[PDB]
Amino acid sequence: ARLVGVDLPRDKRMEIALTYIYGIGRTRSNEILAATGIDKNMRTKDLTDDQVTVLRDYIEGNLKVEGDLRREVQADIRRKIEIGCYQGLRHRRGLPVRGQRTKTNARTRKGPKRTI
Amino acid sequence: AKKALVHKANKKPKFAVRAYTRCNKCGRPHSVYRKFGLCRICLREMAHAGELPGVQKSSW
Amino acid sequence: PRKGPAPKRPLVNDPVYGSQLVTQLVNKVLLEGKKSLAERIVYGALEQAREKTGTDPVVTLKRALDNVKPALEVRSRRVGGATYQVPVEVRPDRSTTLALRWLVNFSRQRREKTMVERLANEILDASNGLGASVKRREDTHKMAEANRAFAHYRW
Amino acid sequence: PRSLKKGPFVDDHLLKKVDVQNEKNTKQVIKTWSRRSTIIPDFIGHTFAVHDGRKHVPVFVTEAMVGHKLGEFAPTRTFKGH
Amino acid sequence: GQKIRIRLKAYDHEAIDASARKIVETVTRTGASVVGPVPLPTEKNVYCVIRSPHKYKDSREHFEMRTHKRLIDILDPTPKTVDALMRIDLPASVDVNIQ
Amino acid sequence: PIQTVGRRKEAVVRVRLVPGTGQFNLDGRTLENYFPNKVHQQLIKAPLVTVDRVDQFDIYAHLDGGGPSGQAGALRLAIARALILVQPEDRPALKKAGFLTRDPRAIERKKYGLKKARKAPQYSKR
RNA sequence: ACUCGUGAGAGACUGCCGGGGUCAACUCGGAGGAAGGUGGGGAUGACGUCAAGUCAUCAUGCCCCUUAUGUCCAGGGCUUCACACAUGCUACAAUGGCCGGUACAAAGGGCUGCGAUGCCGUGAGGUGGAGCGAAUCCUUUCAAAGCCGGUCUCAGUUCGGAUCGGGGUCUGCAACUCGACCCCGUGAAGUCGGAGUCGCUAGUAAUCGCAGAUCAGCAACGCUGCGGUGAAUACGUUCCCG
Ligand SMILES: [Mg+2]
Ligand SMILES: [Mg+2]
Ligand SMILES: [Mg+2]
Ligand SMILES: [Mg+2]
Ligand SMILES: [Mg+2]
Ligand SMILES: [Mg+2]
Ligand SMILES: [Mg+2]
Ligand SMILES: [Mg+2]
Ligand SMILES: [Mg+2]
Ligand SMILES: [Mg+2]
Ligand SMILES: [Mg+2]
Ligand SMILES: [Mg+2]
Ligand SMILES: [Mg+2]
Ligand SMILES: [Mg+2]
Ligand SMILES: [Mg+2]
Ligand SMILES: [Mg+2]
Ligand SMILES: [Mg+2]
Ligand SMILES: [Mg+2]
Ligand SMILES: [Mg+2]
Ligand SMILES: [Mg+2]
Ligand SMILES: [Mg+2]
Ligand SMILES: [Mg+2]
Ligand SMILES: [Zn+2]
Repeated sequence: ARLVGVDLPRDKRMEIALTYIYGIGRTRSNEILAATGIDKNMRTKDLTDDQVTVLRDYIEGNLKVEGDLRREVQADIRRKIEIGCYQGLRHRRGLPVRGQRTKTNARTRKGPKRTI
Repeated sequence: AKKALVHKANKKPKFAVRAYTRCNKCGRPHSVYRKFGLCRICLREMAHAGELPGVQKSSW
Repeated sequence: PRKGPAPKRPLVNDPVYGSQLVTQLVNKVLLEGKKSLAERIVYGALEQAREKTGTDPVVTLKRALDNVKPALEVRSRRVGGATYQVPVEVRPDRSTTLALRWLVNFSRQRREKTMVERLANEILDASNGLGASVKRREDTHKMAEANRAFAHYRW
Repeated sequence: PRSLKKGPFVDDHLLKKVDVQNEKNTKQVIKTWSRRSTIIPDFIGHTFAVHDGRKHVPVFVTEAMVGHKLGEFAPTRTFKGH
Repeated sequence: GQKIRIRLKAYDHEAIDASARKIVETVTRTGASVVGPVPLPTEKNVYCVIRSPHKYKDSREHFEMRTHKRLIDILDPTPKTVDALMRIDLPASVDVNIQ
Repeated sequence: PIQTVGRRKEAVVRVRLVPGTGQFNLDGRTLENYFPNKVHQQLIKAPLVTVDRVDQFDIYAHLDGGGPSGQAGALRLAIARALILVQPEDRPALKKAGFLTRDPRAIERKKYGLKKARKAPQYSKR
C-alpha cells in the first residue's frame, strides 16, 4: 500500500508497516495499534482503504511525520551549530555529543576507517 | 598522606557531601573498609599480628 | 594418557527404545547443555523420518550407520623435512563414533530451512546412498587408497 | 536535566549582580566565575566574561540560546587538528 | 507464664560454652527451668584483601569472622534468678543480652 | 511406623512406607504431576523393578532443597534404604545392583583467582 | 518419631584373600564397605635467581625549597583524537525472537539503613510507612534456563541494538566538559570470520541466574562468592614447549 509518500510493503505485518514510517517506530506502532484496536498479526493482503485513511487522519492530527520531522531536526542542528554550543562544536567535528569513549569506539560516527 | 590534608578531612567540612574515610592509622584514601575503619594493608598487619579481636584466616 | 589408558565412562541405555546408539546421538547433538531439548529434537526428527519412509527407524538407523562407517583413516607425519600422509586402520568403536560425528556435521549444513527436517533428510540420504556423509566416506577411502603407498612407515 | 519541581538553580551573588545591573540599566562586562549558573530570560541584553581555565572570554547572550548553561558556549579544550 | 530471652553473643567456642555452662549451673542452683543452649545458625563474614600493595592483584587473601549465638530460654523468671544473672560477671569475650 | 531419608546435592527427602497399594504421593500430587520427566520416573521406579514386588507399597514424600535431579536421586536412595530396612533378605542383590551406595559428589569449592568451580581464567602468554 | 541448625565420638589402615616379586619395598585382581589404595577441594612457597615491583600506605641515610616546590579558596583537567594493541559483553538467528499459562536452589546484608499493605503513575518513581539491630520483618512465596499454546518461513529479517532528536523521575548547594534510569522517534556495521593463537580430562566443557565489598547518586559488561541443566575423547609419546 501507499501512505504519505511511503510505499507500504507488499506483505508485512502492520506493526512493522507503520514502523517503516519515519515518524513512527516499534513502541509507537504498538500503542497506535492498541488504541485503534487493530490486530498486529494480520497480513497486508487484507488491508482496506478506510481504516488506513482514518489512521492517517489520527497520526497527522496528533503527530508530525516525515518532512516536518526532518526540518525541525536540521533546524535544531543549525541553531546549535550557530550558537556555539558544545553539541554544535561536536556536530562540526562529526563526533558523538554524549562524550563516549572516542579512544577506540565511535567508529559508527567516525565512518569508514582510514590508515596512516 | 599529607598530615595537613588528613587533619583537614578530620575537620568538619562546610558541606555534607565532602566527607570521606581516610583510614585512621595511615590515612589511605582508597580501599578502606567502612566497618573496621582500616585499609587493606592495615587490616592485613593487624590480623597477622593477631591484635584485632575477631579476624582469622579463612579456609573452607 | 602418559601413565596409561584412562577408564571409559559406563554409558547408559535408552529406555524409550533400548539402543545406546540413540543415547550417543543425543549426546553428540547436545548443544549448550540442553538435554531435554536435544532429546526432543532427536525424537521429532526420528518420527518425521519414520513417517516419510514408512519403515523401522532403528532398522534404517543401523542401515545408515553400516553404510557410512569407515574402515581406513589418514594420519600426518613429517620425515626428513617433508610432511607425508600415512593411512592406518581404525577400530570399530571409533569408526562408529566418526560415523555419528559425520552424520551430525553434514546434517548441520543443509538448506531445508528447518533443522528437525534437515536431520531426517540427511538420515534418509545416508540410508539410500545419496548423503553428504556417504560422499565424505567416499573421499576418505579414495585418499587412503591413493596415499597407502607409504604404508611401510606403519605408525 | 534539572527536575521541574525544584526549578532552575541560579547563584545568589550572580543573581544580585544582574539585578543591580538591570536596575541601573547599565550594560558592562560582568566578571563571571560561575560556570554552573543557569541562564534566565532576564539575561537578554547582558555580557558575561566566563572563565575558560586560561583567561576570561566575553560572550554575548540573546534570546536565541535560551535554555542552556553558561559553560555550553565557552569551549574548555582547544583542538587545532593534526 | 513469663519467658525471658537470654541471648549470648561471643566469638570463641570455648568461652561461649563456658558462659553457657556457668548460666546452666547457676540456674540449676537457683531452681529454675531452662531449655539450654539451643543451637543457631552462626554468623559468617568473609573479607577478601589483595596480597600486596601497588598492583600484583593475581594473589589475594581471605579472612573470616565467626560469631556464635546461643539462646537460653528461661521460664518462671524468679527474682532471685534474675538478680543472680544481674550480678554474675562474664568474660568480655561473651556478651549477655537480657530481654 | 517406618521411616527413611535420602540425600543428594542438598536434596533431603522424607519417605514412609505403607502396606497399601502402589500409589506414590509427592507433596499431595502424583508422580506424573510432580516432575513429569521419563528419566525421573525410571530412576524412581528402578529399585522397585529390581526387587520385583510391584504394587503393594505406598510412599508419602516431604521435600525440601535441591533441584529436580537431586530430589529424584534422594528419593530413589531413600526408597532403596526403606526396602532394605523392611526386608533385609534382598540386601545382597540390591547392593550388587548398586542402589544402597550413596553418591558422594556435589558442587565443589570455588577457588580465588578463577571464574568459578575449577575453570581456569583466560591465560595467555602475551 | 527423620532433615534443620551446633557440641562429642566412630569410620581407610593394603584392613583381609590369590598371583608376581630377592620373601623386601611395591604392584595387578577379588571380598566387605559411603568411599581403596594421597576419597574431592582449600590454607600451606626450602637455600637462591630476576640490582624483579613499591622513597605515592608507612618508616628511613643524604641532597634540595623555606618566603617557596608549604598552604586556603573559584573554575578547568585527570573522560582530550586522523590511529594502534589487550581483556570482556551483545550478536550474526528457527536448539531461535516475541506473546499468555506454568514448578523447582544456595548463600549473604540491613541504624541516621532495609523498607510491608494501600493509592497514582506504561515505568523510572511520588504519598505514606507495619515489621526489624534482625532462623521471626524486607531482600518479592529468591528467581532464569525448563514444560504447554500462537506468530514468524529464511528477509539485513518480528534477529540485532549503537548513533542522532523530542519529554520526565530520582541523590546531590552543586548533572553543559561530566552520572544513572524511565518514555518515544531514529534503524547504521555485522551471514561464523586470514595466517596465527588461547581455555578445558568430571560435576569437568558449555549455557542460564542470584548476593556482597568500595557507595547518597553511579562509568560495575570488572572482582569476590552462591547456585540450575549438564557433555565428547584420551590409540600412544616420532614431532612443538617447559
Ligand atoms: Mg563520596
Ligand atoms: Mg579506601
Ligand atoms: Mg597479562
Ligand atoms: Mg628459593
Ligand atoms: Mg631494583
Ligand atoms: Mg630495577
Ligand atoms: Mg622511608
Ligand atoms: Mg604544592
Ligand atoms: Mg582532574
Ligand atoms: Mg584515566
Ligand atoms: Mg548476550
Ligand atoms: Mg514467560
Ligand atoms: Mg503503575
Ligand atoms: Mg514467581
Ligand atoms: Mg533491531
Ligand atoms: Mg536481542
Ligand atoms: Mg553485516
Ligand atoms: Mg545471507
Ligand atoms: Mg586457519
Ligand atoms: Mg556504585
Ligand atoms: Mg555450597
Ligand atoms: Mg554454578
Ligand atoms: Zn591504613
